[PDB]
Amino acid sequence: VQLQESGGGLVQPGGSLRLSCAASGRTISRYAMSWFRQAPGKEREFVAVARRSGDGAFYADSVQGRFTVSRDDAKNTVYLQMNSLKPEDTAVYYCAIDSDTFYSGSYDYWGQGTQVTVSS
Amino acid sequence: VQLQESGGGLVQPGGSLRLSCAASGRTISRYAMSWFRQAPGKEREFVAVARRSGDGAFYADSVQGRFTVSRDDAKNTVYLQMNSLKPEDTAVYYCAIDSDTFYSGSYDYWGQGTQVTVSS
Amino acid sequence: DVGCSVDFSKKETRCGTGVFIYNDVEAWRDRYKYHPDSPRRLAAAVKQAWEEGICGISSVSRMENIMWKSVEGELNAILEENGVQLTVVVGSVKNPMWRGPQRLPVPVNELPHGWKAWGKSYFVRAAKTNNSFVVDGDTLKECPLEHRAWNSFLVEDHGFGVFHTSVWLKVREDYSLECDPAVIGTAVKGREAAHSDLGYWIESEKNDTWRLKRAHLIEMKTCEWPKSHTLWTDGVEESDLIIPKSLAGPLSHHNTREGYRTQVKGPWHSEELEIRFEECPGTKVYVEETCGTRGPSLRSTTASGRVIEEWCCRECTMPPLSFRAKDGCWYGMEIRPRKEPESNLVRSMVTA
Amino acid sequence: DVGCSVDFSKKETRCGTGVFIYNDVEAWRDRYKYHPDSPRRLAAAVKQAWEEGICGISSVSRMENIMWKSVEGELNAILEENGVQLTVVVGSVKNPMWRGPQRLPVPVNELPHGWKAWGKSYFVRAAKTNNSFVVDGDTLKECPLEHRAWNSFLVEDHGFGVFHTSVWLKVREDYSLECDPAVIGTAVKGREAAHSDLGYWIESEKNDTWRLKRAHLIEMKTCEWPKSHTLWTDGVEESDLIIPKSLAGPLSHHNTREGYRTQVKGPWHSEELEIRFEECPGTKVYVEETCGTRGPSLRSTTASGRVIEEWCCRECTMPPLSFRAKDGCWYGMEIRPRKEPESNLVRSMVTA
Amino acid sequence: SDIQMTQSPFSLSASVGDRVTITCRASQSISSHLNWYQQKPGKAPKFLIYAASSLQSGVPSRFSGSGSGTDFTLTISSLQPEDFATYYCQQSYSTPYTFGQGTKVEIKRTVAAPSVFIFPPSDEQLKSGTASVVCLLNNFYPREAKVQWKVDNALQSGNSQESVTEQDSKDSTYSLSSTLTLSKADYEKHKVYACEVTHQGLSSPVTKSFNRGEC
Amino acid sequence: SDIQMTQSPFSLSASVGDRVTITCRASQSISSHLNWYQQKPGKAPKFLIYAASSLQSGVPSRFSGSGSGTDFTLTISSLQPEDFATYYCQQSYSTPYTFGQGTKVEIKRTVAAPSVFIFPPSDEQLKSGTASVVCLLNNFYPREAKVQWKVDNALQSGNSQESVTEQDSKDSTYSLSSTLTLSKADYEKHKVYACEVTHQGLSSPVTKSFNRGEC
Amino acid sequence: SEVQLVESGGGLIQPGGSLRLSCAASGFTVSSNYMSWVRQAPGKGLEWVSVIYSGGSTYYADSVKGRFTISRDNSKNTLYLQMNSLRAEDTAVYYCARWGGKRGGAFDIWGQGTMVTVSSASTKGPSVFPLAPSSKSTSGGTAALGCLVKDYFPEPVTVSWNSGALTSGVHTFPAVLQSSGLYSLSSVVTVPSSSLGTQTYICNVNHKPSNTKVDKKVEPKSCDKTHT
Amino acid sequence: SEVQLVESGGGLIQPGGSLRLSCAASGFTVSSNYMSWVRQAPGKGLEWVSVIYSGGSTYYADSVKGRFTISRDNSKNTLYLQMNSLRAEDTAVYYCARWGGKRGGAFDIWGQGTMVTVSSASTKGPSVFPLAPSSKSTSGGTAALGCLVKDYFPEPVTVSWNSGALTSGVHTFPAVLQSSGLYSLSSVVTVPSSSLGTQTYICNVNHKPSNTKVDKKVEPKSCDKTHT
Ligand SMILES: *[C@@H]1O[C@H](CO)[C@@H](O)[C@H](O)[C@H]1NC(C)=O
Ligand SMILES: *[C@@H]1O[C@H](CO)[C@@H](O)[C@H](O)[C@H]1NC(C)=O
Repeated sequence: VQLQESGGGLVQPGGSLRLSCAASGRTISRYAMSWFRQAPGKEREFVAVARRSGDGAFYADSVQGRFTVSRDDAKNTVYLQMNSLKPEDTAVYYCAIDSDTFYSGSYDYWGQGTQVTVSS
Repeated sequence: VQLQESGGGLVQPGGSLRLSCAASGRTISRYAMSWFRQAPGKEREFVAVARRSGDGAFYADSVQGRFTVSRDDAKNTVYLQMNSLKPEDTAVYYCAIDSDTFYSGSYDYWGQGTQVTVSS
Repeated sequence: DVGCSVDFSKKETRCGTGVFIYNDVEAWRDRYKYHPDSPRRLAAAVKQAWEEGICGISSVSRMENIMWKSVEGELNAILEENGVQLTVVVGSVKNPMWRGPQRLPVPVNELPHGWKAWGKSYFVRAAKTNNSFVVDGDTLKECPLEHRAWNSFLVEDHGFGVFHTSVWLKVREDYSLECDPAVIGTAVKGREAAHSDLGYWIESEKNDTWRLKRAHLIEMKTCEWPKSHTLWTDGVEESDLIIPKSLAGPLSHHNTREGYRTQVKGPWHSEELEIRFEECPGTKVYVEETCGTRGPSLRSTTASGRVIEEWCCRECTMPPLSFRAKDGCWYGMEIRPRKEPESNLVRSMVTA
Repeated sequence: DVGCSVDFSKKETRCGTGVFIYNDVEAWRDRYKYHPDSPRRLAAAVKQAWEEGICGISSVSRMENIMWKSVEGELNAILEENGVQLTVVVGSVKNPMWRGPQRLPVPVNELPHGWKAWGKSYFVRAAKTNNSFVVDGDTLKECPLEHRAWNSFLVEDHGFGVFHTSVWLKVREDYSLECDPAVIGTAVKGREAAHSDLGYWIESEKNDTWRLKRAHLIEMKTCEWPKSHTLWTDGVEESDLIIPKSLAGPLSHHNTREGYRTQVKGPWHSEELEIRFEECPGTKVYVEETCGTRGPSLRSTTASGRVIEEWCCRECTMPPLSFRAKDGCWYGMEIRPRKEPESNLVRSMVTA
Repeated sequence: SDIQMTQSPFSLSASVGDRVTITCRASQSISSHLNWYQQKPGKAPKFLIYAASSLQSGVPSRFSGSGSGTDFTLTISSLQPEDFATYYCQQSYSTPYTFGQGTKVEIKRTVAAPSVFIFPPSDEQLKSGTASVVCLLNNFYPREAKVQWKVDNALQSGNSQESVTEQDSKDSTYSLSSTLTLSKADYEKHKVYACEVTHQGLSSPVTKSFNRGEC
Repeated sequence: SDIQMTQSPFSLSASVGDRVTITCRASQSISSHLNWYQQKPGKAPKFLIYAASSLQSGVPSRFSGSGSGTDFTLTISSLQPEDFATYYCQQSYSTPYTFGQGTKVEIKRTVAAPSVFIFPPSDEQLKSGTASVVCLLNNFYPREAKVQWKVDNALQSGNSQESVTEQDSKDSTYSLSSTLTLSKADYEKHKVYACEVTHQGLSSPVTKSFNRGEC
Repeated sequence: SEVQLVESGGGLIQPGGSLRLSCAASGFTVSSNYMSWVRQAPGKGLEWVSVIYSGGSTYYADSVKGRFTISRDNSKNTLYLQMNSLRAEDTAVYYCARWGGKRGGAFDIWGQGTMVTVSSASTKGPSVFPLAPSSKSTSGGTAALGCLVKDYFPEPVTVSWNSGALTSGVHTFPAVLQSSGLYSLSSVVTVPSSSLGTQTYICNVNHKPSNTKVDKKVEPKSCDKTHT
Repeated sequence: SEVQLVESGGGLIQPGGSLRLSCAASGFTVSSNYMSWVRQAPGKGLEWVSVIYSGGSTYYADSVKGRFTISRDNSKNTLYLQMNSLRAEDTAVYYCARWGGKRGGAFDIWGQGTMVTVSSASTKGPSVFPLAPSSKSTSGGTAALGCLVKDYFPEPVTVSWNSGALTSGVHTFPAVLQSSGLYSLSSVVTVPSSSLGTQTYICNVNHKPSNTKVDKKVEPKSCDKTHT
């Protein structure tokens, strides 16, 4: 049960980046996965949520319209496609996994995190 | 509404006496008339109650058998027949009328009473 | 049932196969034999009924009374021949025909006598006796209605009904309240339908919805019409049936008219009655909200024969409802006189 | 309506009045020659239907389809008089005749001049174009079902002294889901009754209480049978009607049989169908709690032509229900083979 | 409309050997389709009379019914100890088939005074947040009695429930228990609680009261 | 059984100019008698599409429908500000007629400032014998939030009720209030009362607690 | 042949539930006689509900019009009643009665009956409070005392004094349904006043459904020195 | 003419009562079109009640089968719904609609609706409790405070702060029905922490049905010395 984020780095405003997290020791196809972020000296707010197939995805106000989510059950890895990045998005995007099957938001396992900063 | 007893007087033991209580200002057919007696320096003890027609009458244990009470709805009066008088019967007989149609014992009015004594 | 017909509105003509309903009410039928089971068994049942305090019978329909009258004498002859001392008296029947609480029994065995009455056509006398099995008549004070029988017969067959006209009967073994189904027939075809039996002929039509059209009655029974022989039973409330359910009215939307409540106080004391939605001669009907409430049916002519011209109703639909009889015209409850003392009005005899 | 009756069961030759209903199903094929009134207006209705986006028609009954297939020519001729460019193509029918969401319009005003229809009913000459207003046929892809019309005609009057009586149809003005009442007839007489129309003939009798006797089907509609033309509608649940309510079955106790539920997956694809309560030839039906569950109806013979001799059910009353069709004999949904797997037998096609 | 059947009296008192008269009335003429049933406590009804004058097989000859139309009567020639039960009259003319309200037949018995007792709410119950005070009447006759609750001389209504036991098998008397339920806060706001009892055998009402704080 | 309808998603959010698609369904073949309605809050439904592909007179051209078999769809090409509402599909094939659950359209502008608070029951309410504990979640998003009541480390179930306000018209926030109701006797048996809020905006559950008898 | 009617299918059910009652028959055929259902609510008179004719027609009372349905199985010789949308107001004893063969319209043969309880409350044990004797419960040398059993469900509860040793003067009142959905009853006993300070009174309250057994000792209150 | 459907006859009723709604159609005749009734419960979806065909046939949903009866009058061009044996579950907003013919059987035109509420509770006044701000109600210099309105009936209640002076940051939660049959709602306002000890906050609660007006001042608890 280990999560390792990757694909984080500096991007200019208006750029494009694609985060990727490699899950191990668990079957994400039968569970739901969510993304989180934390700016330095700030709290840990929403990024997006990827529910099981056929249930759709939900996004936060700041990230919605710009961000995009897609799961890969075969490779047990989730990808976040970022469009039109902004300086306010500078933070460590922190992956999370939901244990409860009923989508009750019970998070029990997490990853290391990856630094993401936006600046022209 | 006025109650007036009559027909009370000295009687020798074993004799017969018959009282009468002329009622006015009320229809006794829709109500029940009850008999009470109070010996000098004593309480007011139940004697007998005469309910409406078809309901029968109930007598006190002491006066059981010897006494008898009847009604005359036409003349609006209650008649009590006494048999086998005894010295203990000496007392003032106060008539009473039960206002409650359900016969809850809600006595409201009483007559002046009549003095009756038994002594050979 | 191979058959044919000829239309009257048109000239369309054809034979073929189908189902055919015949009107036997106004035609007045014809001479019927009315074989009442075996008169031997009828005699046994009559004797057994007397042993159990049964006085007389009340005829359900006019067929039963005529059958009794036609078999009266031979039954008395059988009783006299065997060891029995009883007499049967038949009299004129009056309407409505009330319900009796008793039921004639079914004898286990048959009287030990020479059974020669099967098919005997009256023409025989018997010895009169004090004890009598009165059938209808005016034998009421002799024994009140609580010791009478009612609705104990069940039609068995129609052997040779075309010319011999033999109606075979039997004594039933079931307590029941519904009229005999073996003589009921109803049908619908396009914009017309009819309900009928040996005494009732009721016609219905569609005009923005199915409704009652016309009815002709020669008797007033007190059984109830079975549902299986009824059209479109559901969705109707008994308070609206024009012919009361207690007077053998069908439970149907075809038995309804809008603006009129159930007629349970009509002139059901007559012999022949016709229900027609029309105004009688010399009378008019207006619709006003100040007219009186419902009341007993009133004849259109005074006891001396004078006619009341003006009548009012509250919430009725034209044409007005009326009853036709040899006495005259009777209106429904909804219609009341506009201006007339109640002394001159012949009130319908309330039936209870 | 003078009468014509020879009842072979009792041999009674009556002659009176009443109401008669005939069995016309067995001679349906050419009972009429229609000429729906004013085809000059039907042409405008079809043109407006084409303009609005209505590109086809799904026939409700074989009578309407034959009307189309008879008036196809003159209608095309009228189109080739004012410049309209449309070609009506009429195909064969398939069972069941499914329902269409749209309804044919009612033209506001007829065509400017179309008197060419006068004197030219059948033999007419016209031309062709690319546009198609398809009627029936294996042509869904040219006009999707979501754009087909259905149930747009009413019978105004019919009946004449001719083997083919002219029928005056008209375009309906209001939306409806029930079959046309003008050609429905039903009646009950004693212990027998029947419901029928131009394509349905259904029979019931009394045994304990009323039950289904037999039916003869030449078409499988999808309209609803009106209540007013039904006997004894109260107290019946829709899950026991032998003929499904969606396939134009009546809501009646007469339409029920004890031990069977609704038949939603019977062999409703055949051309004509007859319902009988008797064994298929060479087969027997058992009653066994261990038998299988309900399912699709199976044919008594394999596609190769071999017979299956034993069948079972759990709680059905004998004799068993069956369907007689041109293909062969079928058993009801409750009845399944005992030992032979069902996959070997012929299953009926899905209908909903 | 439905047919209404009104029985009378509600109950009557009689001894062994007397004549008892029960009447049943119908709101409309029903010919003579009337029936009588007898029901004992904890049992299904029993069938006695049909047609308003006929006796069922096995019914003792004591019972006899009469009347015609609306007014009907039931009579018993010689009351027996085993005739203590309730009587219903039913009509079978048409649906719906209605019953009568029923009449209770009881033995005559002599008038006895009710003993009045009152119990303040227990301390343990007060801990739960509710207070219940009990008023008791013991071994009294006839069953008719009235109980009234007063708090701080204030009459109480809609806040009391009463239970009546069956007639005693030995002395043929009754007992009545009335319970008044108040919240803990409401109970503490008052000081004097009283139970007033009115009965035929008491010349004047008997009142038992207690003060909150006095033992 | 009846034919059952379904809708998905339960709700969605988009900006002006987005393309939105909604899927309805039927449990069995209904041919093509499928309809669509739009209901803005506090109003009767409005009629948009019938026959699964036909557009009612007056409807904007940007609405269109499609489907076949057991699946049907509705689509909007360019979202407009005045298109915020709920959407229902409905049958007309056979009785009983049925509707769908619904789907809510959402604006795209949310979590201004999450906040967590807890309020001990007031003394006045205690005098009545009942205690209510209030946990407040102010200005949070999305509405999916879990509040668990913990007393003396013991989890609570079946004794709390929650209420959620509508979307804030300014910052699109949402407020949730959960009330825990306990009897006064029960409230005195425990010392620590806490409400735990589990929401995505919070990485780990934020626990707010108060100690009975302490300010 | 012997004739009987036997009901079955009663029990405990929640509001809004459904249940089916079965009324068997023997010695005769239900097809040829009219059949009806009659019920009796606790502490009330009799009530007719529905009837089915021998021909097949059916009629219902308004109280169950639409919610219930009567039917018979001509092959199994059984009468059925189907109940839906039940409420606590339908609690009663239900009978099935046979229409008399020849004696007018009369229910000749009745059945034993079955009990149907519609309640949402769950099993709970009683709470016992002693009715301690005092000067307010004394009359002519006799003292009144008892035990108050409250808030229990379902029935029944057996109350005895001194393990059945004390029987004279015992009055166990019937239970009453409280608005909370729980039953309550009171038991009292009358004893000589002089025995309060020497004799001990215990009430034994048992509730088999909840397996609750409590022995409560009723003695004069401490502050009441009158009995000391 | 304009196709308008107008409804009336709603109100408040006790369990077991009866009511009769009227839906008056205009611009068309109820005889030729199919007609139906539809209702919507508070905060729920949509439900179909009943239909009457142009031929006179009628159908009902199971949940209201038997109790309800749909009928029409052709002289007054009206659609009626008769209600008997009402429950609490029957509270909702009821609609009548027309069955469009040219539109493939669609609910073409609707009405404005009408409210039916089934409850036996009597009018009662609210009780105001202050949600005094404390250290547990403060976050980042912002203090959360409010007023609690409990045990009131029927709706509605208006709550304002400082006689309408304070409006920003105020959230009036929707009223919720409690098991006892009464409602309760909360109103809270967020204000700077430094203003607690100098600014006065008062909530005005008004409830017409009870004719109750309460002005409650919310202040920090005396034991909370942090704000002094
Ligand atoms: C019969 O039919 C039409 C409509 O079907 C109606 O307007 C007319 O008034 C009706 N006639 C009578 C006499 O009621
Ligand atoms: C009903 O039908 C069955 C099967 O034909 C037959 O045996 C029986 O005699 C008929 N009548 C009765 C009363 O069962």
